[PDB]
Amino acid sequence: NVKGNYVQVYVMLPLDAVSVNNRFEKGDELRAQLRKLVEAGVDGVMVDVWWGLVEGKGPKAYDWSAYKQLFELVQKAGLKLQAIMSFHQCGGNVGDAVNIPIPQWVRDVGTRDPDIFYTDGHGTRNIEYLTLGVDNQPLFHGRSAVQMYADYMTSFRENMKEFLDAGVIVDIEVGLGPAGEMRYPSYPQSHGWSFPGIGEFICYDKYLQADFKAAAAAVGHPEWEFPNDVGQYNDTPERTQFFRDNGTYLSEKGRFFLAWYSNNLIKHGDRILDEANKVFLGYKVQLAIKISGIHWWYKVPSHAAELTAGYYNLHDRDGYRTIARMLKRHRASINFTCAEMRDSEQSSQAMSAPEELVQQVLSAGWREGLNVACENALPRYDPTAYNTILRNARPHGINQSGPPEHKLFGFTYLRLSNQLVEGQNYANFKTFVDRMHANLPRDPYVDPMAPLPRSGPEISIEMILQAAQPKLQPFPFQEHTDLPVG
Ligand SMILES: C[C@H]1O[C@H](O[C@H]2[C@H](O)[C@@H](O)[C@@H](O[C@H]3[C@H](O)[C@@H](O)[C@H](O)O[C@@H]3CO)O[C@@H]2CO)[C@H](O)[C@@H](O)[C@@H]1N[C@H]1C=C(CO)[C@@H](O)[C@H](O)[C@H]1O
Repeated sequence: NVKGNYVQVYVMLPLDAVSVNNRFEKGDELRAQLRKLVEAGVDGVMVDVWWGLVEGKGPKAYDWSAYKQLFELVQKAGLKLQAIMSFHQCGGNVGDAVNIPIPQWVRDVGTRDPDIFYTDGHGTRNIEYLTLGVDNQPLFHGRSAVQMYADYMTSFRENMKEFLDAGVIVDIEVGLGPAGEMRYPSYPQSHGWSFPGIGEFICYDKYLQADFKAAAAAVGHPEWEFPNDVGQYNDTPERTQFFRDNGTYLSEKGRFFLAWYSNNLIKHGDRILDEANKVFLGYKVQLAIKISGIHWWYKVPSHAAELTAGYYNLHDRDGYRTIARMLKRHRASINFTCAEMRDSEQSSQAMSAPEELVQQVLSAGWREGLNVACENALPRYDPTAYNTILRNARPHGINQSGPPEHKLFGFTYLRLSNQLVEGQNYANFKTFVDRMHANLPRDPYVDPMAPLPRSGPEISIEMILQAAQPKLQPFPFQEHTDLPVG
């Protein structure tokens, strides 16, 4: 009896599932594509629910018409649905086809207060998301950013109640930064960064500067400032005194700054998840966050790119198990990425270890008792990619007589297109879904959700940080799946 081995597979819809004009205009094409996904046994789909589309008119002027039409189509296809609360810009990089900013009336606040945006040491404003520094600042016609997020989720719940009650919507992923990820915009690809640069610390908005000054004063160092030996976006670690081997990241001041920077991200997630949990209390849904997969520089001591993204991860400090501990009271899950990547596929100069990073994040989640899901980072259609995902989905392989010791709660494939559902690409994908399901048919009843309970007691940052050390080895992962595509 191998049923406990089944891993659900979701497919991300196109970024244009709803048009840039907040109209549902590609229903027939989507219906035809969904027939191919149903033919393949897919459990469900996932979609960005764009803040800039729905609350684009003005404050509280929510227009759910297009999303309700999409959700009805998905329901009528017999598929489940994962919904992302997408509080960020879609696109805006060179060559991006689908471009959806956050609401214009929100951005208008930035004309008199440009510090609503994450800002780098050059002064450059990132306009994709509101700084965590304004989470609780009532700058937006009397509302704070957290209040806008809570109010959007409340309207979503009210409008989409029928889909919740029908068991269509099964997961709410709460966007927490650029690209919906709980991170800083430290690698701005169309604006001065190229892979595999170390990135930069994006903490120069006036709200975050004042927060650092207060934190530094509370520990008797009012004179401390952000590190000034950190180089720039496209440096490598040895170009800098901060990130080099034996560099100033190790110093008392460096540790204080890196803790402050990464803790603020953790506090940002905790406060927004608390509000999301209040909204969805009693509904049979999973709440999730998305952690970005910063695999470059993972092999060097400073983990420089993780540091600048906000993940304070070192040989002897688990910067993901802290995040996981924060999620525990919410019963929130981690949605990770890079599940398709092998280390051998990465360039040598990137000092990149996606396999080890995946193992670390999955192991951290599992040690805190969380559900963990994953995505692929980059487009892949080939058997090797599917077999790498399969390894990560069941790291110990098939248990012949019950549930395995560890397994992903789900996998979401990025992303549906016409190219996926034809030819050899489609053949490879269908076989992948079979293998993820342990060669069983689709189970519409799998992984039922209890009504969401209220978050447990708020725990302090000090309590969260107990998870950082000692750093533990990951659980053992097989080198290759025992159930390959063939
Ligand atoms: C930002 C991004 O940087 C790196 O990705 C590289 C690829 O390694 C490189 O091969 C090339 O990718 C192209 C790909 O090969 C091709 O098949 C596809 O059709 O087009 C791709 C784009 O040109 O270029 C990219 C970009 O330099 C890393 O290897 C990626 O892991 C990395 N992704 C980031 C970004 C985000 C968004 O916040 C996270 O979701 C993700 O986890 C993170 O790793």
